Amino acid sequence: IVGGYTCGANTVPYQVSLNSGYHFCGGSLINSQWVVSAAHCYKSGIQVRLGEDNINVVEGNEQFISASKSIVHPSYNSNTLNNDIMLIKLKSAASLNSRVASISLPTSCASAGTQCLISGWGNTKSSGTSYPDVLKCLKAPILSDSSCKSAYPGQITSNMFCAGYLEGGKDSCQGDSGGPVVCSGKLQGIVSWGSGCAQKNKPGVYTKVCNYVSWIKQTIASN
Ligand SMILES: NC(=[NH2+])c1cc2nc(-c3cccc(-c4ccccc4)c3[O-])[nH]c2cc1Cl
Ligand SMILES: [Ca+2]
Repeated sequence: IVGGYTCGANTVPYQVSLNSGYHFCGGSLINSQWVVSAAHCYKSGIQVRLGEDNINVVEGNEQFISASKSIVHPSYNSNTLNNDIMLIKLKSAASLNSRVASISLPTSCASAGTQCLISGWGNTKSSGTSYPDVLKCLKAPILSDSSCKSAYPGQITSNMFCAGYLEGGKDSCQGDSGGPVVCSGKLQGIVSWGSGCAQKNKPGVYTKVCNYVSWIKQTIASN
C-alpha cells in the first residue's frame, strides 16, 4: 500500500496473508472455511495465515491453515486478467472471534464516489521494493467508469472497476494483490492490477465482486 497508514493489529479481521514460505498475496475470509483472492495469485502449496498483523513475528492470534483446494474461475484469462477471482477452501475451519471474522458479500454493486478500505502487506514505494511487516490501510474512492476507461483504454471489462487517486501518491501495489476492497462493510473488490503503483492517471483496477456473488455461492455450495 503506497501512501497508506498502519491499520492497527487486528482491526481488519477478514484480511488473510497467502504464504508459500513468504507472503505473496492477500485474501478475504468469507466464512470459516473459505477465502477469496485473485486467480493470478494461484499456486500450490499455499498456507493461509489469519489473525496476522506483523507477518514476520508470531505475536498471538494467528491461525495457519493449509488450503484444501483452490478454485480459479473457469473463465479466468491470464492475458486480460478478466474474471480474476479464486476461492480457497481451508483444510479445517478457522475459529472466528473478534480478531478473525468473515466479511459479507454485496447485494448490489457500489457506485463511483463510494469510499472503500484497501489493506495489505504490499510494497509501500512506487519506485523500488519496500515491504512492511505490519498491515497497512488506505481509504480510496471507486472512480467513474469513464475515468477508468480513459486511464486504461481497451483494458477494462465489465468485471473490473477502478478506485484510487488520479493525482498519484496513494495506491495498492505488489504484495497487496488478492486482497480486499471493502465498502460499507461489504467485500466489493479484489486487488487485481494497475500500471506501476501510485502513478498519476493510473489508478488501481479491482475485480468487481458483485458480479460473482451467484458463482461464489453456487461453487461453495457444491464443494
Ligand atoms: N493498484 C495498483 N497499481 C496495483 C499494482 C499491482 N502490482 C501488482 C503485482 C506486481 C507484480 C507481481 C504481483 C504478483 C502477483 C501474484 C503473485 C506474486 C506477485 C503483483 O500482484 N499487483 C498489483 C495490483 C494493483 Cl491493484
Ligand atoms: Ca505475526
